[PDB]
Amino acid sequence: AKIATASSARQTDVEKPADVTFTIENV
Amino acid sequence: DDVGIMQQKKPPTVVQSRTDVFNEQFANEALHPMTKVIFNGLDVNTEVQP
Repeated sequence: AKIATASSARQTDVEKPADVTFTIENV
Repeated sequence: DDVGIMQQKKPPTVVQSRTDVFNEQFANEALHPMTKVIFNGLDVNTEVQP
C-alpha cells in the first residue's frame, strides 16, 4: 500500500499419537 | 522488468571530503555497499511538467 515489504513462512508439521478405535474392519 | 511504483530502500547516501586539507585515516566506513556524495545537499530539479 505504501512501502514494499518482505515476509517469511515455514511449512508446519502436525502429528498426534495413534488413537484407539473400537470398530472392526474386515470379517 | 518493469518500473516500480512503491518506494524502494537506500543505504543511504552520506557526505565526506570537501576542503583543501583532509588528513583522512580510512577507519570504519561501511563494508556494506553504500553511497558517498561530494557536494552537500544537491538534488536540484523542482520543475514538474504536466
